[PDB]
Order: sequence, then C-alpha cells, then structure tokens
Amino acid sequence: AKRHRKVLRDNIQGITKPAIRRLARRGGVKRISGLIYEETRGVLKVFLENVIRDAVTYTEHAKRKTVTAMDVVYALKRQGRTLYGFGG
Amino acid sequence: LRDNIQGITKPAIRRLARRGGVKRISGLIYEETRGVLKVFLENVIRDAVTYTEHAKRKTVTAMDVVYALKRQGRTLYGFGG
Amino acid sequence: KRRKTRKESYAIYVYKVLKQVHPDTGISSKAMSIMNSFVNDVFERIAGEASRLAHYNKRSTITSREIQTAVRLLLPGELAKHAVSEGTKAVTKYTSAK
Amino acid sequence: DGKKRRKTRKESYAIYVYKVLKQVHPDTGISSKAMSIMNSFVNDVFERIAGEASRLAHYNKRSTITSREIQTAVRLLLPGELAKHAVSEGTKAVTKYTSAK
Amino acid sequence: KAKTRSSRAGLQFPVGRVHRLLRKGNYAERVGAGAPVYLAAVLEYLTAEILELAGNAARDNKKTRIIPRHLQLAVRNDEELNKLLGRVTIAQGGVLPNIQSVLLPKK
Amino acid sequence: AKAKTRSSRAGLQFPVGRVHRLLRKGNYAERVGAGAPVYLAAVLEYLTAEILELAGNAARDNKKTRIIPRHLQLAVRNDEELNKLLGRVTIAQGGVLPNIQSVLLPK
Amino acid sequence: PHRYRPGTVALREIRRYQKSTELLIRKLPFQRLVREIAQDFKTDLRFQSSAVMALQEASEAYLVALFEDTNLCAIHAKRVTIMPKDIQLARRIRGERA
Amino acid sequence: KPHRYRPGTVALREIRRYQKSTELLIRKLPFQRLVREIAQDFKTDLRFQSSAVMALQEASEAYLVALFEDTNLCAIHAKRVTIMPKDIQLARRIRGERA
DNA sequence: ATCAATATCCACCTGCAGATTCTACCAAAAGTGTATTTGGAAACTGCTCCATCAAAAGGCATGTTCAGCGGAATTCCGCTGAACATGCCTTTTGATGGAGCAGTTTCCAAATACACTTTTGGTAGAATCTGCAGGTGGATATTGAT
DNA sequence: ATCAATATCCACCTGCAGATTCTACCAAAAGTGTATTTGGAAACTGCTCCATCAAAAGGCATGTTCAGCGGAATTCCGCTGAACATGCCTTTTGATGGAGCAGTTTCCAAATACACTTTTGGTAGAATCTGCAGGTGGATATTGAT
Ligand SMILES: NC(=O)COCCOCC(N)=O
Ligand SMILES: [Cl-]
Ligand SMILES: [Cl-]
Ligand SMILES: [Cl-]
Ligand SMILES: [Cl-]
Ligand SMILES: [Mn+2]
Ligand SMILES: [Mn+2]
Ligand SMILES: [Mn+2]
Ligand SMILES: [Mn+2]
Ligand SMILES: [Mn+2]
Ligand SMILES: [Mn+2]
Ligand SMILES: [Mn+2]
Ligand SMILES: [Mn+2]
Ligand SMILES: [Mn+2]
Ligand SMILES: [Mn+2]
Ligand SMILES: [Mn+2]
Ligand SMILES: [Mn+2]
Ligand SMILES: [Mn+2]
Ligand SMILES: [Mn+2]
Repeated sequence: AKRHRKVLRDNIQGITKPAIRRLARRGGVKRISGLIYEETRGVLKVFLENVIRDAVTYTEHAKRKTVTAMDVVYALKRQGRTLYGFGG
Repeated sequence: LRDNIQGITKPAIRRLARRGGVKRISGLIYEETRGVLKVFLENVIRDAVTYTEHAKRKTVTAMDVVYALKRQGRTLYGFGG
Repeated sequence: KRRKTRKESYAIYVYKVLKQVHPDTGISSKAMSIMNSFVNDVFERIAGEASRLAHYNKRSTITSREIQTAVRLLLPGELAKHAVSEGTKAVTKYTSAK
Repeated sequence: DGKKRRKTRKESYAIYVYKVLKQVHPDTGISSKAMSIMNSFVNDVFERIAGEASRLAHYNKRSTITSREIQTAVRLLLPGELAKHAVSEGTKAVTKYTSAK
Repeated sequence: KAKTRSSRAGLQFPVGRVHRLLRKGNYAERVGAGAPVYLAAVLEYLTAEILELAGNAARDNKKTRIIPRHLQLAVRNDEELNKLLGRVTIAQGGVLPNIQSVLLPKK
Repeated sequence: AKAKTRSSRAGLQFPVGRVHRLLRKGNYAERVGAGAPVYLAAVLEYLTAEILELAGNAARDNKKTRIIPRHLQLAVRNDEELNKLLGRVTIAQGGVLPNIQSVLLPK
Repeated sequence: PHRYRPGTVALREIRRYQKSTELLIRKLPFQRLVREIAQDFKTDLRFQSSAVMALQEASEAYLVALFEDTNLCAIHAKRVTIMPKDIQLARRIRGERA
Repeated sequence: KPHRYRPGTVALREIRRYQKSTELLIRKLPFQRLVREIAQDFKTDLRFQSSAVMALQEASEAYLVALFEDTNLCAIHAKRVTIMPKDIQLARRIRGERA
C-alpha cells in the first residue's frame, strides 16, 4: 500500500469565527451572540453529513471511488436543494 | 347574510388552534386565519381544477384533490393514494 | 349489466400481513385505505429513485441493485437496514429455488 | 489513429441559448459559468415539465404524451403570467408546425 | 403446475403485480427479474412494521380494530416512520397530545 | 429535396428533434405525440428568453457587457414569478439581494 | 356562583381536541367556501363528496400544524398569546410568504 | 483623541459589503478538509473531483446564509438585534429540519 | 452646527485570464417514406351518486365582567464590537507520478413479446354478525372561593 | 385548611353502522416454454485529472484590551381576551330525481422501428482578441466628537 495520509481530525474548527461572521453579514445579521459559532458549526456538520452521505451512496452505486460534481448535484436535488452551475 | 369565508367561524378557528396546542388567542387572529386558509384553498383547488379540466370532466374528484395536494408537497392518505 | 372496471388495491395482501403480526386484530375500512395509500406512496418513491439511478448511470434496466440503493437513499437508518435484509432474503430464496 | 480516443461528446443547450441571447440583447455576452447555469436551468425545467406530463398521462391511463399533456403540465408548473405566455408560444409553435407539411 | 413468484420468494405481497406496475409506470425500459421481488419484500416489510406498531396502539387503547387514529399514533411516536412520512397527512389521524410547558398552570 | 429542421418548421430556435429524443430516452411515457416536443421546445425557448432579457438588463444596470451568475441571480430574485419558479434552486456564485431589516438601521 | 379562571377551560379544550380526530370546521360552510373559490377557476363545477372531505382534511391538518408553529413563535417572544405577526413569521420561515 | 466607529457601524458596513459580492466566505482548504474528514467517516479511500468540493461549498454557504436570514427574523421577532442559538433552533424547527 | 478622521464613489488605465475566432473532421443524429399497428377520440347510455329540498338537530352569536397578560418605563451588569499587534497557514504558481475514470470492442446471461391456459382478485346482491360509540350511575379528582 | 361546584373516570350496557361470511360470475392477469434480441459485464488500456510535495508571502486568523449599549430582570397599569349564560338561526340528516361519471363498441388518424442519406453540433488545437478585475488617487459622502 502507498504511504501516510495524516489523520483528519477536528476540521470543523476550520470553519472560523470570522468566516461565520461573514456568512451572517451576507445574511443581514448585525449582532452575534458568542454561542452562535459552535451552534453554526453543529448545523453545518449535519447539513454536510446528510449531503455527503447521499453523494457517496451515488458514488458507490456507480462502482467508482471518486465523488463527482454530479454525485453532489444529484444528492442536493434529492434533498430539495437543487444547485445550478455544476452540470446536470 | 354572512359571506362564505366568514362561515369559517371564530369557534371553529379556536378549536383548530386548541388542537394545535394554543392557549390564548388575539382578536386579530380570526381574520388572519381566514386569509391564510383562503390562500391554501386557492392553491390546492386551482391545481385540482386543472386536473379536472384536463380529464374533460365537470366534476372535481377526490383523486384530482389528492394529486393537487401531492404536487404541493402535502401528500394526503386515506382518499385513494 | 355493464361491468364496473376492476380497481386493484393492496387490501388483501395488507390483511394477510396483519394476521401474521396481530392474528386477533382487525382494521377499519378507512384505516385500510390509509395503508393502501402508504404502499402506493412508498412504491412510487422507491421506483422513482431507482429510475433516476438507472438514468444517471445510463442504464436501461432497473435491477435489484437499483431498488437497494434507492432503499438506502429513501429510508431512515434502521428502517433501511431491515428493508435491505428483507429484500436480499426474498431474492435469495427466489433465486435459490425454481 | 494510434489508439485515438473519441471522448464521448456531451450535448448542451449552449448554442441555442446563445441565439436567443442575441435576439434579446444583440450586444451582450455571457460568461461560461453563466452559460452552465442556463444549461442547468433548461434541463431542470425540461425535467419538471416532462415529469408533470408523465404523471398526468398516467393519472388518466394514457400511454402517450401529447402537446395537450405538455400544456397542462406547463399550467400546473408555471406561476401566473409565465404560464400564460408559455402557453401562447407553445400553442403558436404547434399550430405553425402543423401548417408546414 | 405453475407457481406464483410471491410463493417462491416466500412473500405475501404480489411479485407479479409489482413487476407489472414497474413497467407500466415507465420507470425504465427493462426490469431485472429480482427487482420486483426485492421491491415486494420491502413493501411487505414496511407494511408489517406499521401494522405492528398500529396494532400495539390499538391494544394500548383497549381496542381490537385498528383505525386511522392508531396509524397516526404509531407513525408519529416512531422516530423513523415519522421521518419517512414527514410530509404526509393521515386523514382522521388527529395529533399527539402535547402542551408547551410554559402554558401549564402555575406550580 | 428540401429537408427542413422541425425547429424551422415550428419557427423555433430551440432543437425540436433533440427535445423529442430526450423525451423518449427519459422514459416519460410509452409514446410521444409529434406536437409534444414542439410545444416543449417552444416553452423552454420562451423561458430562456425571459430570464436572459432580465439578466441582460441587470448586467447593463451594473455597467457590464457580459452576463455573469450574479446577473442571473439578480434577475430571478427581483422577479416575482421567476423567483417562485426557482424558489428551491441555488444559483452558484449568485450572492443575494441587498436587504437590511429596518430595525437594524441607525438613529 | 362558579367561575373558572382565564386559561383553565382553554387548557381543558386543548386536551379534549388533541385527543379526538373529528373535523373542527362545520361541513356546509366549508363546502360553500370551496365551491366559491373553485368558481373563479371554472364555472358550473360539481364536486364528489369525497373531494370536499379530502380538501377539508388537508386544510385542517395544515391549519393545525401552522397553529403549532405559530405558538412556538409567540412563546419565542415570551408571550402566551398568538398574534398575526406570529402566523406571519411562521409562514415566512416555511417559505409560504417567502 | 483617536477615532473610533460606534458599535454596529462597521457591522452595517460589512452587511452592505457582503450582500454586494458573491465570493465564497469560508476558507477553501479548511472547508475541503472538513468535507474529506466527514466523507472518510462514511467511507474510506474516497477521492474527490475538485468541482465536487466546490459544489458542496456553494451549497453549504447558500444554506447557511439563508438560515442566518431566518434566524435574524426570529431574533427581531423577540425584540432583539442579536441572534442567539434559540433563534437558529426556532428557525430550523419551523423549517421542519428539526421537528 | 463646524470639524476632522475615514470610508466611499468613480471614471480613467491596463495586464491578462477568459472569451472569441477558425481551419479541420466527423461521428452521432435527425428528416421523409413506406409498411405495420393501435391508442383513444367518438357516439351511445346505463347507473351511480351529486345537487337539492324539508324537517329534526344542536352549535354559535352576543353583551357583561374582570383576571391577568402584554408592553411601556427604568436600571445596570457584562457581553460583544471595534481596533490593533503579531505572524501563521491559506493561497498561488508549477510540476509529476499514476490512480482510476472512461473509450472500444468481444459476447452471452438475461430480458421481452406473444400464444396458450389456469385460479385469482375484484364486484355484487343477501343475510348475518359484532366492535364499540354513546348513554347512565356512582365515585372521586380538580378547581376555586374562603 | 375547609365546603362546594364541576369535571373526570370507570365499569357496565346495548343499539347499529359498518365489518365478516356465503355464493355465483368472469374478465383481467400472471406463469412458462419458445424464439429473437441485446444490454452491459468483461477485458484491455488510453489519458484525464486527482493527490501531493515544493516554496514564497501577504491576506487574514488569533488573541487581547476597552467600554458602548443591548439584553434581561423588575415594576406596573391600562386593557383585551376568557369565561359564561341567553334565544335563534344555520347546519345536519335523510329522501329523491337526474346529471354526468364511466362501461362498451367502433375504427381511423397517428405513433413507430428500420433503412438511407446528410447536415451539424462537438471538439481538439493555437491563435488573435477583449471585457473588466484591480491598483491608483483625487473629489464627494458619511461618521462621530464637541
Ligand atoms: N419495425 C419494428 O420493429 C416494429 O416492432 C415489433 C418487434 O418486437 C417483436 C418481439 N416479440 O420481440
Ligand atoms: Cl401531440
Ligand atoms: Cl434484477
Ligand atoms: Cl400582530
Ligand atoms: Cl440561546
Ligand atoms: Mn475519521
Ligand atoms: Mn384499441
Ligand atoms: Mn406580563
Ligand atoms: Mn489502472
Ligand atoms: Mn377468489
Ligand atoms: Mn365510550
Ligand atoms: Mn353521575
Ligand atoms: Mn449492444
Ligand atoms: Mn497568530
Ligand atoms: Mn435595551
Ligand atoms: Mn374585548
Ligand atoms: Mn346524460
Ligand atoms: Mn457546424
Ligand atoms: Mn474595478
């Protein structure tokens, strides 16, 4: 087997406070409680888990090992969140 | 007199709210509710009628309604599908 | 003296299942209509998802494999686990026989 | 030659979208990302109308999708004013097409 | 002589019917032999799951006949079925008894 | 001996032949009438014209000559019917409409 | 000289209606409403009785669920009384206004 | 003697700035790891087309922005200008994601 | 209401990535003509079950009284926004091995349409049977006044 | 805490709408063998593009200080909904013609799959073009202290 792919852990913290602030600003938010950041991280994790689970299900069904933009697009459509701009 | 939409009475709207777990109701709720129900009915009926006309009938069937509700994301069980 | 075209339904098959689960339990007519709607609803959702799956992968055939992936896409965790096991078991017995 | 390999061609509505764009705004261009969005839009609406037409045919025990199914599907899918105009364009196209052979 | 596909698969649900419905429904050009069997099995299993829970709801209410109310109680009280039927209305099902705590009488 | 495209016969820019074929491969029904793909191509062409008209106007408004995703989003969201038609659609790189709730403003 | 305090009977009503399943709007008034609305889309229409009932089951289920959301909004604002603004917020977040 | 904008002034400036632009707001690499970490827990040895990750990011940001709009509405409803966890919770519950 | 520290507007200017321009070629696709097949409009019409009307049923419209909820006014603790110093890790410009997605062609397990034949599954008129909705009685828990 | 008015429960009862049981009918369907066809797995492998190490660097995250002012606890009173009894008019219920929803048969306009023939939408390549992102700076607002 090939070598080392460093263990991936705690990457949810990569979604920083400034990044969440920015997203809230685009959303029209003017003031933000200190507890919002962790709450938002938990919400994004759920959103991603759900979409990724479906996208990977499409990948495996096609007997591929590579998740395609189409796998994601189909997964999003399934969940009523149709995305334009990446094929399909 | 008393025209149709008003037929949906205060006591009826209060019963609906009770089943929804509501304990206290503002006086302005009743008219707001009627308006909301009207919009709901308009949306569903419009689609049900479209299915009726397509089938060249003069009678709206339960299935016309079931199909209308389904495309509106409000699937109903107990009337055909 | 016309005929009244046959209107199929899962009523009789639902009733059999009922007796296997609760031998001494009945079911009202309205309740049964609700179950018929349920079976038709799940059939459409599963078949539809399986259809899209076949299309996405440029396949002309809907096989047990599309039904399976469809089930995993549609049903919640535990429910999916059991549905898959039941589906696999039924196909095995069917294949493993004549 | 050699062992060439005909990358299977992928179709899109791009050239047709381009034509319509020039009809409405002669001196306006469109980025590739926007065109991809337009291509997704046409496929999306196609699938939705075709799907509504499919169910509609089934509900009425018909095995054929005709312009009549498409028309009803358009009325069920499109909001008010868009439906009215789509129906006219559709009807006009069919009436014209049938007077040409 | 001939044997029903359902019996072969050991199912109560009609494999032959499911097969017929798959094509007439225009889901695909062709239908593999195992598809309708697998699908019939899934439909039967889900049917069994709800009737099981519905029957229990009826028993808990001291009744022998399952009515719409019982199907609703079974579905809404089950996390997974509730999710599966999250956008479905069961006619004459009513709702689950539930009052927001802040609305209760003063302790 | 003069073979004219079904599109030209129909007075359309959108490909009737392609649409007819897509309707068949999509397995929407056993059969497809001749007028079906003509009507559908017309509707698709009309909707495209409608969104391109509005997007080009948004582009002009922002002093741009090339339509980008942002212009498509501005056009769709500022238009009641298109906004409803695409109510559950996300346009990549479209951003959002400027909108600050009144109570958040100063003084 | 008996008199229940404000809220006691309301609470009693909540428990009663949450236990039953019967329709809460009277049939005739509902039917007139339905017919009137349909008249705007197509004149001289007839309705199967089951069509009207299906319309009423769906309408009440929708209104009951909306009232639950509406109640959550009132409570969010620390009130126990539902107001039009609560219904409005609920519909906006559901995407019915939005 | 130093200059200082009042609290809320820069916030409002940021709103206008971000509502005018369309660029993704979450750092790209960190988002990619998050995606790879989550996917890995579901299935090991997976690869990703770069566009698959971008599609996930565009979808994720659109979802969060729209959620923050709903959340802001719930805060304003409670006579506040500060969004709090319960505003997000109320918004998700009404949307039917939670209950 | 004048002032200064700053952000914002903006039309001019330009390197460059993204878009446009073509020569080239081409395999995948679509168009008219049989020849074969049939879905479903069309005409006729039996039989539901829908609109309607009158009598029996029972929910609701209505005014009064006041409990208690909603929100205005006030207070202040401490959380969150603004500003800033420090430096890290994301971003960018590039290149490379090679994993694995995907184009091409060989080929057989499996799928499909009859044609023939069997036993169900659905419908219907008739009689019979029952789970349970209300109805009653008496006991007792709940609510509210004192 | 102590009555006193009501509501709530529970065991029991039985009428009856609706579920169960019996019978005869028969068209709609599904099983299997036979013949014909083909979708797509299998095997070889071109080649796109994914994972990755490489390196410089400034955009942007982190962590801290400071205090403006928002959240939230508290008091409080005007007023608006809740509870309740009164008298009636609307809804419910059961009976009844007959409007259409359909069951039945007829039969042609129209939907193909195949063989040809051909125009074109796609695409691999490199080669000139161009809209505008982004840096610069000077003129016009916007803020916030006084
Ligand atoms: N030219 C034609 O193909 C018309 O279709 C009929 C062929 O299908 C016969 C069958 N039983 O496989
Ligand atoms: Cl048509
Ligand atoms: Cl299969
Ligand atoms: Cl209000
Ligand atoms: Cl909170
Ligand atoms: Mn992990
Ligand atoms: Mn026919
Ligand atoms: Mn209060
Ligand atoms: Mn390899
Ligand atoms: Mn039988
Ligand atoms: Mn009882
Ligand atoms: Mn008593
Ligand atoms: Mn092949
Ligand atoms: Mn640092
Ligand atoms: Mn405050
Ligand atoms: Mn009042
Ligand atoms: Mn008549
Ligand atoms: Mn060309
Ligand atoms: Mn610029």
